[PDB]
Amino acid sequence: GETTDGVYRVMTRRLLGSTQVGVGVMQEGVFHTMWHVTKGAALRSGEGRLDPYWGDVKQDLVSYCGPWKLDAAWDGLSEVQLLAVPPGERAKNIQTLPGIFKTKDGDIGAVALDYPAGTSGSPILDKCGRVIGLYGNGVVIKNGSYVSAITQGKRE
Amino acid sequence: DMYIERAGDITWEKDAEVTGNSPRLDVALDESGDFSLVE
Ligand SMILES: Cc1cc(CO)c2cccc(NC(=O)[C@H]3CC[C@@H](N)CC3)c2n1
Repeated sequence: GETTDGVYRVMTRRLLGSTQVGVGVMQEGVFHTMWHVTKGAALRSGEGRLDPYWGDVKQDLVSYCGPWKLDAAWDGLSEVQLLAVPPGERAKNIQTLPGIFKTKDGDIGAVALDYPAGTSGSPILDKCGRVIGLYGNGVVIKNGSYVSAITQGKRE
Repeated sequence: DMYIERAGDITWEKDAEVTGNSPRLDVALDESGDFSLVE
């Protein structure tokens, strides 16, 4: 299959036509998405098969072909870009200064951008192009608008 | 059966559409990975 670095759409044909269920990042031979996109299912890349390697429903992350490789983090200060990959639409950078998820267990970055559910797994970047996390697990606020965590895994 | 299709390089693009705010939110995380607002 295609193992070239970059951002990919996650498609299914089980439903009407071909539906985008989410997005992921290929880096160092490993494919990175959010758990709620694939629910841990195997994936196809042309004729090649991607098998799940690691996954955590509570982090809402999953990796294919190898361990989680993305270990860059928001600096707590600088603007970021969401490389949004919406269904039927070309990849599009959106620059933003993230808000904050405050939890009993510490502070998480949050990006206040609403996009369709099928955009889940689009990468959030820093100014050096490193992926600081994935878009698409968050919360609908007092207003009715969506805020996503910046969800990043651990590199062992 | 799900399949992947490439969509782009991962690059910072100078002078991209700047938007969205920076809300500070008190949230909880349950065992199913659902974020909720604590009020
Ligand atoms: C209601 C809504 C809306 C939008 C866009 O407006 C969404 C955009 C992306 C992702 C969503 N889902 C999540 O954040 C997670 C909730 C629980 C988690 N365990 C798995 C998925 C969206 N949910």
